[PDB]
Amino acid sequence: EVQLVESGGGLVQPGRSLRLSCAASGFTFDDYAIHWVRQAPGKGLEWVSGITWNSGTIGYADSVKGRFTISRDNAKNSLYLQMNSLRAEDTALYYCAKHHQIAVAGDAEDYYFDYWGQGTLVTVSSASTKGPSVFPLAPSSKSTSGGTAALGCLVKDYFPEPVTVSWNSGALTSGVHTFPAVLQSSGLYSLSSVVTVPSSSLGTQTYICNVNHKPSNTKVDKKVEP
Amino acid sequence: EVQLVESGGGLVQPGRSLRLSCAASGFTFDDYAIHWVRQAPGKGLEWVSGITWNSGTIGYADSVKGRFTISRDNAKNSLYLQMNSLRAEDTALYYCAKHHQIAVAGDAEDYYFDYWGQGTLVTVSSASTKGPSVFPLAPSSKSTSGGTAALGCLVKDYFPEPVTVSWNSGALTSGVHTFPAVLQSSGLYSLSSVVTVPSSSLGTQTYICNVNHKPSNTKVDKKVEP
Amino acid sequence: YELTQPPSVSVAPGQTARITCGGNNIGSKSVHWYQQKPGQAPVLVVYDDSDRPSGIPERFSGSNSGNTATLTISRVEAGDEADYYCQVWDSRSDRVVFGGGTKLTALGQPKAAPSVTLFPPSSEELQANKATLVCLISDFYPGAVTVAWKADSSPVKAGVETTTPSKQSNNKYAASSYLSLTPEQWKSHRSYSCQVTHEGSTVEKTVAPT
Amino acid sequence: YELTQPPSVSVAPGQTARITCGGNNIGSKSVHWYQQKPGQAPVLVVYDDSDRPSGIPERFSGSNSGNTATLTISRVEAGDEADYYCQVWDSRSDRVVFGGGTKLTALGQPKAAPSVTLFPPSSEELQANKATLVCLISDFYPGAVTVAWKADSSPVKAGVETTTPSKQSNNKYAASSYLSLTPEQWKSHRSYSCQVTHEGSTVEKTVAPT
Amino acid sequence: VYAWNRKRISNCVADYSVLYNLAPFFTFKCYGVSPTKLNDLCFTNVYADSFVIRGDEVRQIAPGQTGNIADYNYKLPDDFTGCVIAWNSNKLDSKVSGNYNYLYRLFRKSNLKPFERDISTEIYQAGNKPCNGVAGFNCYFPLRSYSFRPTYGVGHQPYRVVVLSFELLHAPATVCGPKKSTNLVKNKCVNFNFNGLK
Amino acid sequence: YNYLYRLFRKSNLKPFERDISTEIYQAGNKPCNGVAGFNCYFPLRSYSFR
Repeated sequence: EVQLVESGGGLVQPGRSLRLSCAASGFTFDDYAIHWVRQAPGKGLEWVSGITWNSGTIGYADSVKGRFTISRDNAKNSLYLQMNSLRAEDTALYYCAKHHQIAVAGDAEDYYFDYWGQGTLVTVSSASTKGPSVFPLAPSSKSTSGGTAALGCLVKDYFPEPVTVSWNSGALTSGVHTFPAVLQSSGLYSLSSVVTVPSSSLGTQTYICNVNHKPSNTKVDKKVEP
Repeated sequence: EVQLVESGGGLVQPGRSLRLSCAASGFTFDDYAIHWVRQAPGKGLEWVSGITWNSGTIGYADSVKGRFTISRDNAKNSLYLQMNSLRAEDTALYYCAKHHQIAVAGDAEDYYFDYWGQGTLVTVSSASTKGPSVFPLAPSSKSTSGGTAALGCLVKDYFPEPVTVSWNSGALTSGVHTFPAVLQSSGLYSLSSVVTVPSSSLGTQTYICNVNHKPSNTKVDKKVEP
Repeated sequence: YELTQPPSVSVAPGQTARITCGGNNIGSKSVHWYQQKPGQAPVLVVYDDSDRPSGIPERFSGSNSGNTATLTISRVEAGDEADYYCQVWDSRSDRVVFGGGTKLTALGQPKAAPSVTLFPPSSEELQANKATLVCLISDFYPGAVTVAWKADSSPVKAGVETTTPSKQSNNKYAASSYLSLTPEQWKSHRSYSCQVTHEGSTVEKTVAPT
Repeated sequence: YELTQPPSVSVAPGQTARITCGGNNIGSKSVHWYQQKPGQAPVLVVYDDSDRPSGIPERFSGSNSGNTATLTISRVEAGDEADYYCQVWDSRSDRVVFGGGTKLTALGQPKAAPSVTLFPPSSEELQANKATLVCLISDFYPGAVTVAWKADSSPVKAGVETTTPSKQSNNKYAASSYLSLTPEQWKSHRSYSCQVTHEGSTVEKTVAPT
Repeated sequence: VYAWNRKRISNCVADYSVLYNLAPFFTFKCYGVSPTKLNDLCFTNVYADSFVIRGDEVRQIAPGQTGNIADYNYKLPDDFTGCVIAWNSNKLDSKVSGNYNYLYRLFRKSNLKPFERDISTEIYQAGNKPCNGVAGFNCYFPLRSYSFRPTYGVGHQPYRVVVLSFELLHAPATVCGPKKSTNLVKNKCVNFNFNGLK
Repeated sequence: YNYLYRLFRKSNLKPFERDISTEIYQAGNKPCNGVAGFNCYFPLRSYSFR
């Protein structure tokens, strides 16, 4: 139904500017308010700004005034948020939340979110983007049970973490344990995944680990072999 | 010693502007802070603004921001206060208070008044200024004690009340009971004074009641006769 | 900030008075006080709760403890009745927060009989139509006095009157009265007079019946 | 405004939980709640303390009385462990005041033995110098696990490690480990291995000694 | 004033009489039409453009009248047919909660095209200098806003301004007049108007 | 508004001279009468400090 796809986000130097977008799809972008809310990793959420059904600003927070400017475009059905003079305390997952009520004319100001999205990791630091390094982890011949053998990728050496792993085309929603990354005392991170990988008799997956990284755009299509 | 004479004040229509001045004399107008503080009749005082020893604004109240602008002139030794967009709640006695300390460089912000003045009645209404009417109250021949007979003036029909009564030249500080004015259900007021007035044998006062009214400037020099 | 003061505190001239100013967390910021005689300019009293200016006697004292600043005045007299204000800085808002002052009144003062003074219309007004007959009274300590007019030897109160409230003057209340509703031919008959009725005995005084 | 929430509230899956959000004078303004699964998007729960959205079962309930809004969840299960937030409007400041969410954790869940999975270095890396030996472990309920590395059949911990904390995944904790301080000639001898030490019993798994 | 909403109305019956029921001190200046003859012509689509322009700049919101706010935020050609309403709301807009809630733009590299919105994000350029997305000399945010404190003069209070556009294209019988009734009486031979028959 | 800032005047300021003024600005041909109307506004346009 509602598909609040969010675009725009990555690694930027402190003091620069960027443009965030949130293309709405599923409802009418003329009768529902959509706001912006960030969420620091494991440190709760924080409301940034918001706009009502019409072109109207409902306010900002106590730390984003003068630097952030939100704008609404009802013609293209997309909400935009401008960020100026980004600092070290602006690294969070900015979400694109909608509103449940239709915001009738004569009522009381009461906004509560109903539809949420995924968010874009907007990291602000002095480091630079690094290219990922996918490696075909060997599915060793240790065969005790049916699907005891497993193969995956060894993505590493990447500062931002908008990591999305695919196998064939963006499918095979079966058991795939994508382990979270970790800062290896150098700012970089490391990604890995584990699949079922049953008995290999030319009747298995295509052995492909597509890794998409926006700040380090590069299409890796390397295969995995035992 | 310190003579903080205040000039500027009268009846003005709501929405106009005026300039207030406070000429300092007695101290050095380069090391003492002078502020502005109003006082509604019988309704306490209220701080307006202030300036430190140098040209520096120390803030305003919660109801005069954007309308009032204070300025300091160290060359002419006078503090000025500009008032824009006056309303009905701006009728009070604006005083010119100094500061006790010398405001050394490295200290904590702590301002307390030490020398006060007299203030100027700044009335803001839709009425117009009226000319006073001095009358020579007859010192009737009722003679029982020595100074039982008394003569005075009967100033009336005046909307503003910056009334100052003189007898010979701004002197004779003896017993003179200047009764306060009263709004006679029409906006006007009435002034009167009572002197000792001993036995009149060509050895008494000059029988003169000089009344000065700034919004209705007129020099009345009418005499009083039995 | 916001300071809260008692609206009125009265005490006999035998003991001390208790004037307090409390807030939210006013325990460290300096507390300054002021005294303003009625009609005159505000004078300075004990400030910073630890010292007094030059001229103020030792009778004035102050003390602050946590959330209460007490201006302890010793041996209150009749000449000490004035409007006392307390000052604070409140650097959080960059202002000077005042408050509703307390009207210290020494309770238990001797009475004072008011003297009425009649002033007939002047000489240079009968040619015109002014009608500003004035009836004055002297000073008196017990206020709340009602001036009853006896126009043409009869109670006439429907005319335009003033009835000003008693003001302050050297610790003595005083007022005035104006009632000349006549057609400006006030010299009709029966000695148009004026009366003053105080609490208890009343004073009477008339003018010439002309 | 400023809302205050308990940092963490745990309860056995036999009774109800007590999540409260209190303020200064939040007795009339609407109180909205939110639930966010770890990793996923925040879902909507009972709002306005008087109704629930479409899809939320009857187990979720809310109530506000004076200065306390209680999100009374009935029959808490394992799949209900998430980060619960409460929302307020505070039209006095024109904002949306959130607060530190509460980590509801159902206490008293069965144990889960973690399974270790060894992944030797890949084939297309010996020509270069990568040194990214990875030792992985499966899911497990009891967190706070210490991964002890046995490099060259000897305790070697001075190398560059990661030791990532256990994260959340379908109500099961999991982590990883990376230690390849070798000169990239890891095929020296004595079967460079990996060990995982959980609370109680430990799991062992090695690789080929080559 | 740079990001103004544009509401598209559909088939309905617009009563142009509740416009003068709001708070006093509101303008009703029209261009090419009149309020007395407003409910006489038929229009296909009417567009409402809301914007918070205030001060002594409502007089220059007109065809062929430039200024400081209608120069890079809103431009009207010499064919505007509508009435502008600029009632003042100094009770629910001017608050101390936030002064930068509203925005305002400034000069641009070129004049705005009439009836076009210029939602930007990029920072202004002086013509020859590197900006690099920083706030330095000759490179600053052209979205210079103003404050809204409930103590300003009459010429700086929040003014809710909304203009109406009246188009006329090849469309069926759209919104035209609220209604017209005359309390039909049936007793004699009189004229009648039954939705067209006269 | 603790600090202030002025704007264009009827003439350029003389070097090293202070122009403390109260008079509201004048557009050249209009009655001001000390009110805040069209073409008669306070030239002391200040800015905020957040």
